[PDB]
Amino acid sequence: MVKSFYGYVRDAWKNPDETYVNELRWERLQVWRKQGSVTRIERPTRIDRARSLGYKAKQGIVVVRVNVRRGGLGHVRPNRGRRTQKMGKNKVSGGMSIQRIAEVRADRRYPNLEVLNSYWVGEDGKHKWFEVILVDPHHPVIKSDKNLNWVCDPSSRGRATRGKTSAGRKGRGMATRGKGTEKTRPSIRAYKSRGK
Amino acid sequence: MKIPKRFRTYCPFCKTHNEVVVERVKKGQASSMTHIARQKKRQEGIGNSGKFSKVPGGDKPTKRIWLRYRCTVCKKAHQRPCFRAKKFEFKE
RNA sequence: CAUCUCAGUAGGAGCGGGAAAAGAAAUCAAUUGAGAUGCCGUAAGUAACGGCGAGUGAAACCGGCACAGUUCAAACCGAA
RNA sequence: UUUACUGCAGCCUGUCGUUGGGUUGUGGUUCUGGAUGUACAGUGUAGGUAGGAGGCAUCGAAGCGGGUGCGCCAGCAUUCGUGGAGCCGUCCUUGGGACACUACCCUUCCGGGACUACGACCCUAACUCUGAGAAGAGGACCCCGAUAGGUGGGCAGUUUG
Ligand SMILES: [Mg+2]
Ligand SMILES: [Mg+2]
Ligand SMILES: [Mg+2]
Ligand SMILES: [Mg+2]
Ligand SMILES: [Mg+2]
Ligand SMILES: [Mg+2]
Ligand SMILES: [Zn+2]
Repeated sequence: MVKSFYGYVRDAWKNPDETYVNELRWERLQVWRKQGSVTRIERPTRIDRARSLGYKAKQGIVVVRVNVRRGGLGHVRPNRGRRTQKMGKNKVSGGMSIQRIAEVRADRRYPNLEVLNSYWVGEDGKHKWFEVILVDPHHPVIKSDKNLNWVCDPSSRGRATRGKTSAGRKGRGMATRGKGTEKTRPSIRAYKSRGK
Repeated sequence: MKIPKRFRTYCPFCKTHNEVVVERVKKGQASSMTHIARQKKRQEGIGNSGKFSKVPGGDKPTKRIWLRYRCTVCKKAHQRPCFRAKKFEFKE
């Protein structure tokens, strides 16, 4: 075979606990725990994942690592009347996935940019880590790029907040076609949120 | 009350009178793969379960003696509407 | 009345344009077919769910409106 | 309001994840040196069921020491030695199995080496607390996410014809 080195990065991250990525994980999680909520990094940790998701080594493209807590929707017990079906909240996880939470926090930290995509990069018993790719639609390098200048359109602003990323569309039930997508496409809101 | 273990009666299948042996019917264990069991597991969540949180009711003063009549020739059983007795034995 | 219903309604938070979302099948079919998405009609109060109670409740096929297709990641080249 | 019905928080506890490294104690994982297998008597230990008979040997076959596998201090294995012929059976030692050096996977054999689930101990290196820090104290526990059971008028949905 003649495989690119991106293929080797992909293979190393396929079963990370069985490769050298486990030791890198042990050393990296200390640094990542020391960091805050939204950290900018020079290069993606997993270059192949970022490149397949649309990352390019050019000006106006920013990669950030976001830290999100684990578990479901941390919910308060109601203090007024409920019918025993709406009283219980401990087992109620949300409908917003952890990856989309990370994407939206990254978007909040960078008001002038747009979230492109994100990928999983680690987790421990208390946190998950995602690296979020963001694009600067007002940078001339991005404006010239004909594979990215769609992000300069008026409908591309607030992508992550309106569920238009890959994770958002997965969360909206539009990751597939056909049966099961009766109440999901073209939108969750279009069917009175009965899908999902 | 006593009933004979074996007596001659009508076989609905062979369509004749043959000796038949009377056997008490034992209630079986409910399958966990029936639609009601699956529905109970599906309606299990947080809160009241509806009809699946009902406690079973009472009992009549005497239950019927559930009997099954198996023909000794064709080895097929049929069960008829049965009486209601406090104490039931087989006459041997 | 507790599942159910009221209803994903009311209300809340975020984003956001003249529209938005969806959108070019890891689809729907059925013995052999069609060919992105949206919206309308119909299927149909049917299938399905349901103290199988009260109620809730599709989609495809089909007829229309309008029609539109494509761009990356990689292989090969290596700053062109 | 409560030992009404049905739930929900809080709390207790198991399991999984977080979560690593060593030491032993528990099961077989996996297999080397032996096929170790034997009512009755044996020239002889069914050399696993067997082409129901047919190979080796002074260039090796024994009656012996605590008898190296084993065992009824017999006898197969040539071994530290010295003694100077073990057969195969159509005379089957009238068979629980009756027997040729012919790739033994198989009730043994304890180097059980190697991964493994439970438990006990230790280590620090994750992680936690203190400190501005050097560091100190804990430590794979606790916290935390999830799940399983309990307790639960703390709460809250009703019912109480
Ligand atoms: Mg923040
Ligand atoms: Mg659009
Ligand atoms: Mg799209
Ligand atoms: Mg509804
Ligand atoms: Mg009360
Ligand atoms: Mg009410
Ligand atoms: Zn009969």
